[PDB]
Amino acid sequence: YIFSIVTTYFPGYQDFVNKIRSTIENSFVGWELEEVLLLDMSDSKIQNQLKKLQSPIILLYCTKEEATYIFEVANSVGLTGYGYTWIVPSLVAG
Amino acid sequence: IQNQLKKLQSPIILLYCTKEEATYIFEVANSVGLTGYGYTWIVPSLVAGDTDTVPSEFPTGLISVSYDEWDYGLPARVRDGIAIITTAASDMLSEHSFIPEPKSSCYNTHEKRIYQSNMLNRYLINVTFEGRDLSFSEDGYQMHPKLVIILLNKERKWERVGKWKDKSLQMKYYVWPRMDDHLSIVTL
Amino acid sequence: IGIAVILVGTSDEVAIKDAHEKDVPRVELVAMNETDPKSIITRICDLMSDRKIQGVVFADDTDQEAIAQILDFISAQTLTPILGIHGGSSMIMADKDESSMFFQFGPSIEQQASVMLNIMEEYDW
Amino acid sequence: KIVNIGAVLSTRKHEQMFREAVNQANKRIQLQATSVTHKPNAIQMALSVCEDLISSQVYAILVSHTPTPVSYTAGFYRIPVLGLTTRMSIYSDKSIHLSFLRTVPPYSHQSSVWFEMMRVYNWNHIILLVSDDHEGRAAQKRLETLLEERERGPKAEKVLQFDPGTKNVTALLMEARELEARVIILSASEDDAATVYRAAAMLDMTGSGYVWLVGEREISGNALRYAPDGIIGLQLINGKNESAHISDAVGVVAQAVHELLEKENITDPPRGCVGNTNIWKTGPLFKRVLMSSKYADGVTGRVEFNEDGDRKFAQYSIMNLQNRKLVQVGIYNGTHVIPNDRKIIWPGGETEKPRGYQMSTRLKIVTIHQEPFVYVKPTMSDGTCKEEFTVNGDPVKKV
Amino acid sequence: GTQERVQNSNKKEWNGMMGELLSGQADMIVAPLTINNERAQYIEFSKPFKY
Ligand SMILES: *[C@@H]1O[C@H](CO)[C@@H](O)[C@H](O)[C@H]1NC(C)=O
Ligand SMILES: *[C@@H]1O[C@H](CO)[C@@H](O)[C@H](O)[C@H]1NC(C)=O
Ligand SMILES: *[C@@H]1O[C@H](CO)[C@@H](O)[C@H](O)[C@H]1NC(C)=O
Repeated sequence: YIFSIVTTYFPGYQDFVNKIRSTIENSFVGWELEEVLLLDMSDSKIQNQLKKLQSPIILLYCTKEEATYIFEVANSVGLTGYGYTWIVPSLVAG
Repeated sequence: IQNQLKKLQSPIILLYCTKEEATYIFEVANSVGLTGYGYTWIVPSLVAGDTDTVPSEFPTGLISVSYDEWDYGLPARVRDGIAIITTAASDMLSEHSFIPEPKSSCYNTHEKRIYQSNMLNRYLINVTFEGRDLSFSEDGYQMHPKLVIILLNKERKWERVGKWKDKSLQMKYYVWPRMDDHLSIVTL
Repeated sequence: IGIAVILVGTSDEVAIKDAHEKDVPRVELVAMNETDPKSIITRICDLMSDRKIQGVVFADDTDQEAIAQILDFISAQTLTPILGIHGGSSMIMADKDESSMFFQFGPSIEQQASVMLNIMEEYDW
Repeated sequence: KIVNIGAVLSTRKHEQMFREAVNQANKRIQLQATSVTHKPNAIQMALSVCEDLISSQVYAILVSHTPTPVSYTAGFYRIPVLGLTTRMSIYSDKSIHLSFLRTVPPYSHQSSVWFEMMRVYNWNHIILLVSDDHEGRAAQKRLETLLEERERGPKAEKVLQFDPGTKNVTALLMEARELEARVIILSASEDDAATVYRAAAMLDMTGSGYVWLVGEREISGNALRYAPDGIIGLQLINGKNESAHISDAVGVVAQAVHELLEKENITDPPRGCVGNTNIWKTGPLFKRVLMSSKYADGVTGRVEFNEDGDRKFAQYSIMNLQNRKLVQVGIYNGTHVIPNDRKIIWPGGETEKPRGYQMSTRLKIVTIHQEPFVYVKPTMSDGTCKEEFTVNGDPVKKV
Repeated sequence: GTQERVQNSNKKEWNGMMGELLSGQADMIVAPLTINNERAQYIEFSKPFKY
């Protein structure tokens, strides 16, 4: 029970955050939404704030190309397999 | 391994390296969670001549320590030097009535007063003058070096901040700018 | 009872006029500006034999830190104390020959570390 | 396309052989070479050598056998050097200007074999011995960094820095005997080693039970004059046979000029002690390439350099004393263990290696004077203390 | 009417008096109402007037 949300200006945008926020405001589970960010590709400075995310679990919603780009920028800056874990919806690839 | 540099979750960091490597490492670092907020750095004197401009990637803070250009009042320093030589000569003539001579040149092997050199070397280290203590160990260390502190302003230059003398520190401001979370709470 | 002072390639704006009152210490001030190894050598062996005194003391502006090395190798010929000031073999000599004779007017690394720790204390980190 | 090389040796025929070798290598872009002889009193050396910079870009000079720090007068100009007797100090350091490549392991590196030596016999309790001054410090630092705890491994029990030249060391030897280990390591000057061996006449009561792995000077004659028998020591494959060293050097300099063929940027230092302010014969690049696989695949240096060189390859040769003279017994090619073939004669117990230590059984115990736990009483006249009895006729024990 | 459960639809009700306050029924509550940091999330309290 700790996570964050990272998105980038793709349609079907605010539905995502809204559904989660609605779900965390209930159920008496004690969920803790540390931070929500926003990147706009067309940079690392805000992704520098991506290092502010000290959370074990991360969420992400974007397209495959932007995913590659962001993963490139991230793995350089304290984003790895140790001390992390990621989740992404189905739209990654076949 | 510089990724492990991100493992350092500490407020204060120390660093010892050459200027080129410093630029390189600062480049690699500022990209990866190394900035002015939530950090502070300290580096020994070997960064550069302070009047020389600092490189670009050379970030804010960067407290260091060295002599100062003001310490380099040339006439005062050469005066102190000739004084230390003269007072050591006087001391090695006070504890003993033997005098160092003029010597011979790069002519051949001639070490007549070689034993006296060690004897001269002996008194050249605890000898003082003018009230101040200008002493040495056997490795070229002014046993009490007039040091100062410097940090850089927005990008401008190095400010004469703190003065050091025999475990004595003259300090200013009690406060450091963050490029809010600092709150001044009054009490009673 | 002598001393000699050198200013190599450095803005030779100085006159003592106040040594005889330091209570004979007698100077012979020279100012080259060639920053030449060979010139340093030929002068030092010249100036010693000519200026029949011991304990030269000089300074410089550039920072090709080999000057310390060349000067110490000069000091290899014993009974010849030398003493740098502004550059005066500017930066530092990390170690030293045993039979040699030299000083630097420079802070050793450990002293700098002790200052670093005094700061770390006095500002409570 | 002409480049020049210089040399400061002691015999003219050596320089002539060098010239023949460099012409043979250039046959294998002009590569003319010069040379000069060493100096009697070493001070005119700098004046003599910077006139050997009289050719446009005199690159690395080659010198034979403490020497005059030509590197100093060359470091001012960023010029490499040769590697002939690069051991008598710690030249291999960026304190002396980054103007020196060794190509020959300096005595410090020797210690490393010792460590590997331990893997042969699993010794894990060693005493160190160091002459307090400027080279044993290097030996120490190397042995320390060679002690990795990457996990019950070996551990150096106690090190005893002794002042150089001081005849009396017997106090340190009484300190040694009180220790528990049985393996000594001595690394100092040959005169000091002789002083120890003589003073080991009373210390030879380590001898038949003990063993040591002395360094490389202490098998020279001034130590043979007082050497005991069990003196397992080391040797390098090549002494002062400069000619083969000249060959290796010329191979390195030939592949070097081949690297120089590129014209990204070329510039020469001035011809002679003209008084130029700064020098840049693209020193940084020259060194950055010389440290990268010179591979003068000739006699010896068949593998690349470290920050010091060393060929990353040990031609190390063990040497045991057969009670009167040395014997080459086995060798090591780096970590390559080439074991011996003859019988390793140890001190008197000549066939078994007393591999380990004599676990002591005496114990000096200290206590304090607490009332209901211990008790302190004065003795009787006879020194002992009177026998008592508990209320139940049990004999009370006292010490 | 503190935080109860539901028939498993949303599980955030604030029934009773808090219901009348939050859902626009009323605009003030004068009653012996305690101070509880759960209640301090959605409400605004006056100073204490009885310990
Ligand atoms: C010092 O520099 C200038 C020339 O650049 C001039 O004053 C003088 O020639 C130089 N000194 C000597 C000893 O030549
Ligand atoms: C060393 O000192 C001891 C006493 O301190 C003395 O008995 C001995 O003769 C001295 N010399 C040697 C070589 O041990
Ligand atoms: C030096 O080595 C070469 C080849 O390794 C050999 O031909 C020559 O005889 C050796 N000379 C000496 C003096 O060892």
